[PDB]
Amino acid sequence: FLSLDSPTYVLYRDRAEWADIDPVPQNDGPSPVVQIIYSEKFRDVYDYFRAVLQRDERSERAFKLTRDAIELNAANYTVWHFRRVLLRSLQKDLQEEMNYIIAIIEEQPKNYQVWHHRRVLVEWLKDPSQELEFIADILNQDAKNYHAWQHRQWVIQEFRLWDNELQYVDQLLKEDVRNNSVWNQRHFVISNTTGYSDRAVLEREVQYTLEMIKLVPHNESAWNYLKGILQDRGLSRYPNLLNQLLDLQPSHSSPYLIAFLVDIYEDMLENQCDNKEDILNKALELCEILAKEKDTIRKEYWRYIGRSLQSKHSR
Amino acid sequence: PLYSLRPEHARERLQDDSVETVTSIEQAKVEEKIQEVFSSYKFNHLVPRLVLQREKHFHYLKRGLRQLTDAYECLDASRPWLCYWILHSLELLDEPIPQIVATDVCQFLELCQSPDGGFGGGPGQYPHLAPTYAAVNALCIIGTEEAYNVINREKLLQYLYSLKQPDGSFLMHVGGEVDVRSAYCAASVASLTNIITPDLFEGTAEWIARCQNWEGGIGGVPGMEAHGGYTFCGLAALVILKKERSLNLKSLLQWVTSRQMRFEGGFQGRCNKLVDGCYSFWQAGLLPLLHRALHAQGDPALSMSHWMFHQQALQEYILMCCQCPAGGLLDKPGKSRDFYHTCYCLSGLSIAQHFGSGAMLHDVVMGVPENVLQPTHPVYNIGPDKVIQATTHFLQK
Ligand SMILES: CCCCN(CCC1CCCCC1)Cc1ccc(C(=O)N[C@@H](CCSC)C(=O)O)c(-c2ccccc2C)c1
Ligand SMILES: CC(C)CCCC(C)CCCC(C)C[C@@H](O)P(=O)(O)O
Ligand SMILES: [Zn+2]
Repeated sequence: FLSLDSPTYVLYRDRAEWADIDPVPQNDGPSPVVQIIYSEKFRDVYDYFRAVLQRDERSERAFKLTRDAIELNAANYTVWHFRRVLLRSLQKDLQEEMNYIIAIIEEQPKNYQVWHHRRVLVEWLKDPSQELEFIADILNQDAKNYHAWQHRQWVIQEFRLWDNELQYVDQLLKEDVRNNSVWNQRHFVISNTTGYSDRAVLEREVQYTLEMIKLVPHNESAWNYLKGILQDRGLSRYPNLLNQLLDLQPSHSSPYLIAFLVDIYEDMLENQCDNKEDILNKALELCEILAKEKDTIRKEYWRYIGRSLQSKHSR
Repeated sequence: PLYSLRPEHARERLQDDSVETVTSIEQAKVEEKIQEVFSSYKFNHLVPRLVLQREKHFHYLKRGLRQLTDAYECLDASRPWLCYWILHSLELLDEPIPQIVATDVCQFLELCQSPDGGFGGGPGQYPHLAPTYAAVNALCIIGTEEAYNVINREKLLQYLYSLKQPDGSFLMHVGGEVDVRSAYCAASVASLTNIITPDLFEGTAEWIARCQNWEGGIGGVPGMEAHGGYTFCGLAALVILKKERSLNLKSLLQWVTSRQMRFEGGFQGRCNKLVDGCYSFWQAGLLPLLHRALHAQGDPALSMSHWMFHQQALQEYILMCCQCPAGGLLDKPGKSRDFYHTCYCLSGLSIAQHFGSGAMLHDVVMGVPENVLQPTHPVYNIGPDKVIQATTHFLQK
């Protein structure tokens, strides 16, 4: 019934309910390597875990024993394995479990096994009701926990739960427009619901994107998303895009723009356009500013867009 | 002077557009501590600590390799990695590994290896492609009739076939998860121990592609944000699978490149996220691959001197912001050193120092001439020679 942190906690050898079994010292061989000096409490638990695992004992006591083997190292997939087992056999209450895993995850969110263990439970109960809210709370401590988002994408696909996600995305968007993860979330909720082929849809987004662009000129997300949802069809397909981006040179310049243009001019040089000679330099020019001025660190790269574009546009 | 130090380099600072969101703030704080480091030369700056603690990281590695405090209790189930980082890191730094440990290491890994293929976090744990990778990718650094024999290539294959899924991607461990990370391990391993059947990764290339999102990079699993670690996995797996071109290489390059910080000099695993040493390999590890990609594809433009990233500004970061006084390397200034970083933080230096696209070669060793590490294979992150040896071995079977 105890805990590993309660003062009244006792090792297992010093226990009754655990005296009818012998511990299994981890054999690290005669001459150990990368060996750990496990604390008394820790080393003890596992010596006992093994003994169980090794005896495939599907006991109610082994179960509790796991919780502890998990606290000592919730990253131990083996212990997690033998746990689901005990859940299977002892036929444990799974909500009783959900409550436990919500805890743990809340505690060690940057973990793998603790998440995947929540997915397993969920697909078992076939009930994701709790999910969207949970994940959300996790995301409210770390608006960027990979796992959290991933777990969320799954929970949304497997259970067709879109309806109120695009709102969510918009919400967190206010909170921190720079959140690249959220931006990826958007293009998940759209490409999978309405898609961007829709004239109104692609229209709507691009507009808005640009909005966030003007509001915060250096938000490298807004830009990657603008180039993101318009790159497949090619940019040469949307002429107006080249003019609007020009009304930003003043109080809105940003190397995030300098490049978009170049990018644009690239797609243009790939679609027989008028002035197949006026752009080819109007851009090779813009590659200079980048490598030598605005975005020098990426000089090596730019000094390749330059070469590439020349290498295939001359004589 | 050093690029990172240069005066006008303080133009590449953060412009938050007079706006503020957690991302802004955090990036802000980092830029502070990172600046403080560079500026920290105003009083004396003759022979800068632009040194690489060869001997200092060595104690950390030499010792940590034989015993680790109760602190490492969290790696309890990933012990073979703790071997892999160290053995590698040494090779990078270049310290011959004592032929007596050689056995012990092997004798150890032989104890994790499940009777049902693959290896385990430690003695008596279920097989799992991460340690299994670590272990095998480790045994190969040792490259001895002893290491090579440790691996039960027969069973390894069966294990692999078990994690094998329909859509192509493999599970991580039995009943575990799935993400590029998985495929890379399978590939990395199978190829080395040359155990690939024409029906193993059937579809896998196809899947690793469904991973490349709208950002040109790759994500854990389809639909997930672009991430450098997974990306390396995805690409590398495909360089093995000989499918590079299956992706949108141009949409990819564009991204990686944007992953370098226009200030610090290192990389960020994801757009709008703090910089981080280990990614110096995860991200910058990509270009040496993307190179083999294009060149193969038949592209002129490709340089003949460097990789497509600021190699200097990277070393200029790994050196001034990632080394520990005590020893070992780390994430960003003021962060508990650990054998992981100590590994990938260096692998990320070898990358930035060496170039070998074609029969030609040209290094760029920043700091003192005593900072040149041994080469590191772009796809396995192990002796570019221990790799050739490894394969040129199992093949005879
Ligand atoms: C802000 C979040 C940081 C995530 N980060 C973990 C940092 C670790 C580094 C090592 C000392 C303790 C802190 C990176 C990371 C991501 C995924 C994995 C990863 O692959 N995930 C598995 C690794 C299983 S090894 C059996 C997991 O169970 O968590 C790993 C990794 C890699 C090798 C060994 C141990 C670990 C944690 C590290
Ligand atoms: C195992 C590999 C070959 C590569 C792993 C690369 C990584 C550093 C993976 C990063 C995992 C992610 C998505 C981040 C998590 O730590 P979190 O969701 O807490 O942000
Ligand atoms: Zn890191």
